Amino acid sequence: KILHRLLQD
Amino acid sequence: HKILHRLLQD
Amino acid sequence: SLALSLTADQMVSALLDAEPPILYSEYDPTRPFSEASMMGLLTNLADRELVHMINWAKRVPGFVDLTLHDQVHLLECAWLEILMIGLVWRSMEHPGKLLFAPNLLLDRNQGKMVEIFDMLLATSSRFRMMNLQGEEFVCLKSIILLNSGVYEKDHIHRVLDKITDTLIHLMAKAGLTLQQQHQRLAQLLLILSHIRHMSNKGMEHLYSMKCKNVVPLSDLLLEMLDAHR
Amino acid sequence: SLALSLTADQMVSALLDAEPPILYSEYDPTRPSEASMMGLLTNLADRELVHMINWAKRVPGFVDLTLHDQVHLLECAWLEILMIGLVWRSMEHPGKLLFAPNLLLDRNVEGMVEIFDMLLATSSRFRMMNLQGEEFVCLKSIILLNSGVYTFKSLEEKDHIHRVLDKITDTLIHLMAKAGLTLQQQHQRLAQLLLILSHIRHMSNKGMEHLYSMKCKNVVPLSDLLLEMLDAHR
Ligand SMILES: Oc1ccc(C(=C2CC[C@H]3CCCC[C@@H]3C2)c2ccc(O)cc2)cc1
Ligand SMILES: Oc1ccc(C(=C2CC[C@H]3CCCC[C@@H]3C2)c2ccc(O)cc2)cc1
Repeated sequence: KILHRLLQD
Repeated sequence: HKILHRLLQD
Repeated sequence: SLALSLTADQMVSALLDAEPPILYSEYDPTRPFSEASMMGLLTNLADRELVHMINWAKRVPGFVDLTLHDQVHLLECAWLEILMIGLVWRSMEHPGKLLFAPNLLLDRNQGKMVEIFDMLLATSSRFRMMNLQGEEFVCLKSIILLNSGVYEKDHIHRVLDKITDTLIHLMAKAGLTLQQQHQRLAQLLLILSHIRHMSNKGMEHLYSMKCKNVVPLSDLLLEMLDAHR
Repeated sequence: SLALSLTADQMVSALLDAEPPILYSEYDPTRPSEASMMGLLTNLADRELVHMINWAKRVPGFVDLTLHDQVHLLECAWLEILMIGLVWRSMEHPGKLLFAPNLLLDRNVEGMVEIFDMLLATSSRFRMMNLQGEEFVCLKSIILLNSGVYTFKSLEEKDHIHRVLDKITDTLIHLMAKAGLTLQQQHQRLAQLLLILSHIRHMSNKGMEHLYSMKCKNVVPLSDLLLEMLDAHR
C-alpha cells in the first residue's frame, strides 16, 4: 500500500 | 410525535 | 441547579443510586448461532434497557435542568454509547466474553459484526487492567450523556466540570498521587473516544438490519435509530 | 527509546517544529458547485496526507512502533488529524472554516452541512477556551496514538503507546501549570480538551461514510492514497 510505502521511505 | 417525548415526562 | 451545589460525595451517591438494574434476556439455554435469533435477543434486551436509561438520565444531576428537547437530543446521541459502556462494564470479570445479560454470555465466535465485538472486548480488557471502580464508571457514563450531544450550553459544561472534580476526588481518596490522578483521568476519557467510535459503527450496523427487515424492531428503538440520520 | 526520557519542554518543542505546513487550495473566485468544492477539498486533503505521514514520523515514540502498526494508526486517524487541524486553523474565523488561506468557506448537500456545523462548533469551542499551539500539538499527537491503540502474539507494546500517551498528558499539565492555572483548573481543562477528541472522532466517522458514498457515485474522484485510506474504514 501507498501508506506502507511512504512510511517506509 | 416522538415516544421519547412522552417517556421523559413519565 | 442543585447539581453545582452538590459535593463530590453527594455527586457519587446520586449517580450510584440512579444506577439502572442489570436486566435479563429471554431465557431458554439455546445458544444463538443464527443472525435473527442473535439480534432478536439483543434488540429485546436493548429496548427494555432504554426504558431504564431514560429514567436513569432524569436522576443525573443537571440533566433535569435542561429543556425537554435538549434531554431528547442528548439521549438520542448517546443511547448506544451508554448501552455499550454498560455492557463493557458488565463484561470486565469475563475476559474474551461479553455479558449482555447474566443468562446471556457471548464470545467472539458468535459473530454473525465481529469487528465491533472485538472492539468491545478490547475496551473491557482495558477497564479490567485499569481496575475501573464503580464510582468511576457512573461518572464516565454521565459524561457520555452530557458530552455526546452538547452541540444554556454553559450549564452542561459546568456539570461536566463538576464530574471531573468528582473523578479526581475519587482518585485522591484511593491514595493516588498528583501525577497518577491526571494521568488516570486522561486514560479514562480517551476510552470515551473509542466508545464513540464503536457506537457510530454500531449505528450503521443497526441501519442495515433495519434495512433488511431481519428482526421486528420496536417503535422506540426505531425512533432512536432514526435520529442518527 | 528517545521518547519517555523526554522532558515536557523537550516534548513541546519537538511537536512544534514537526508541524506540517498550511497548504493552499486550487480555489478560483471566478470559477463556479458542491462537486467542484469536494474536488478542491479532495485534492487538498491528498496533499496534506503526504505531510501528515512525515509529521507522524517526527512524533516521539511513533517510529518505535512496527511498520504495520504505523499504517494502522494513520489509517484510523487521518481524517481526525485533518479535522482538528482544520478546526485549529479556523479558530480565528467565526462562522467560517479555513480549509486553506485562499479557501475560507461558510455554511452557505445536506448531511455535509451538519458536519460543517459540528466543525464550526468545535472551532468555536477552541476559541472560547483560548487553545494554545502547545496544547494543540499535544492533542493532535494524542489522536494519532490513541485512535488506533485498540483494533490492533504477545506482541505489544500497545503498551509503549500508553507510556507515551501518559507523557503527553504530563506535558499538557505542565503547560497549564505554566499558564498560572490552579490545580483544579488544570484537571478541568485537561478533561475539556480530551472530551473534544470524542467529538472529533464522531465528525470523522460521519465524514468517512460521506466520503464512501461520494466514492460509490464517482463525480468527484479520489486519489490513489486517499482511496486506500478510505478502504481501511470498510
Ligand atoms: O437493537 C439493538 C440495539 C443495540 C444492540 C446492542 C449492540 C449493537 C450491535 C452489536 C454489535 C456487535 C456486538 C454487540 C453490539 C451491541 C446492544 C449493546 C449493549 C447492550 O447492553 C444491549 C444491546 C443490539 C441491538
Ligand atoms: O484539512 C482538511 C481538508 C479536508 C477535509 C475533509 C473534510 C472536511 C470538511 C467536510 C465537509 C463536508 C463533508 C466532508 C468534508 C471532509 C475532506 C474533504 C474531502 C476529502 O476528499 C477528504 C477529506 C478535512 C480537513
